[PDB]
Amino acid sequence: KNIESLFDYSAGQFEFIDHLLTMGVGVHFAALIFFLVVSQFVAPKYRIATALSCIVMVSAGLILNSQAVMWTDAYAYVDGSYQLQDLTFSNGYRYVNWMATIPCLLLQLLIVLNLKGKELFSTATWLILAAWGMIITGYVGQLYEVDDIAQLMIWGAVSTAFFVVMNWIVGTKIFKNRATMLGGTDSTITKVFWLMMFAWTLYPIAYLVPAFMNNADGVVLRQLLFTIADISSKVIYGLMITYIAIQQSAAAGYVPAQQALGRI
Ligand SMILES: *C/C=C(C)/C=C/C=C(C)/C=C/C1=C(C)CCCC1(C)C
Ligand SMILES: CCCCCCCC/C=C\CCCCCCCC(=O)O
Ligand SMILES: [Cl-]
Ligand SMILES: [Cl-]
Repeated sequence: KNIESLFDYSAGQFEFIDHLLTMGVGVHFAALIFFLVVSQFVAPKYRIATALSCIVMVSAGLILNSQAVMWTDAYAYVDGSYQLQDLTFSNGYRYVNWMATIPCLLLQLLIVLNLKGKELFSTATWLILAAWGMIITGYVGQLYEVDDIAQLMIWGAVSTAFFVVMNWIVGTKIFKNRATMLGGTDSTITKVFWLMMFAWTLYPIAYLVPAFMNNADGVVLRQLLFTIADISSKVIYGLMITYIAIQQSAAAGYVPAQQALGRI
C-alpha cells in the first residue's frame, strides 16, 4: 500500500537510505548521552524537560533502527538491483511512534514555559488530543498513497486542520508565557517556536511525496526529509529546550546550573 513497495532500487539509492537511517540512529543515541549527563545541571522543576529529551532520543532512535533493519530485511540485490523480497517496508510505523514522541516534545515545551498544575494538565490534554487527531488522520491518509491519491489529500487536509490548531495552541502559550521566562530565554523560546514551525512542516511535505514524485527518487527524497525533520524537531529542538532549562535553572539560583554555565 506504500510507494516504497512499487520500485526496485539501485545500489546507490538503497545504500543511501540505509546510511540515512543508520546516521539517524547514531545522532539520536549520541545526543541521548549528552542529555543524560547535562540533566544533573537542571533544576528539579525543569529536569523532566531534559528527561523527556532522553525519552525522545531512544524512542526516535529505536524507530529509525527498526526502519533500517526493515529496509535491509525487505530488499536483496537481485539481477543488478535491490528488489522486494518476502518482508515488507513501511513508514506507517513512524506514525504509530509519533503518538508517543509528539506528546513528549510538546510536554517539555510546556515545562520550560513554566506552566504548572491545572493549566499544565489542561493545555497538555488539548495539545495531545490535537496531535493525536493529526497523527491518526494522517496515518489513515497514507494508507491510500498508492491506491487513492485523492483520499490521501482529503485525509491530509483534515490532518492539517489539527496541525494548524495544534500550532495555534503552541504559539499562543509560547507568546503569552514568554514574559515569565528567566535568564533571557524569553528571547530563545521565540526561536524554538519558529524551529517547530519549520521542522514539523517537513512531515506533511514528505506525506505528499507520493503525489508529486511517485518514483524511487521520491522514496529517497521522503527519507531525506524525515532525516532533516527528525534531527531538527527532536535533537536540535531538544538541545534548545535543555539550554533553556539550564539557563532558567541558573537564573532561579540552582547552583549546579550556575556552575555548569560557568565552566563554559
Ligand atoms: C519527531 C516527529 C515529529 C515532530 C512529527 C511530526 C509530524 C507531523 C507534524 C505530521 C503532520 C501531518 C500533517 C500535518 C498532514 C499530513 C499527515 C501528517 C500526519 C504527516
Ligand atoms: C539538520 C540537517 C541534517 C541533514 C541530514 C542529511 C545529511 C545527508 C544529506 C544528503 C546529501 C545529498 C546526498 C546526495 C544524494 C545522492 C542521490 C542518490 O544516490 O540517491
Ligand atoms: Cl526547582
Ligand atoms: Cl519519532
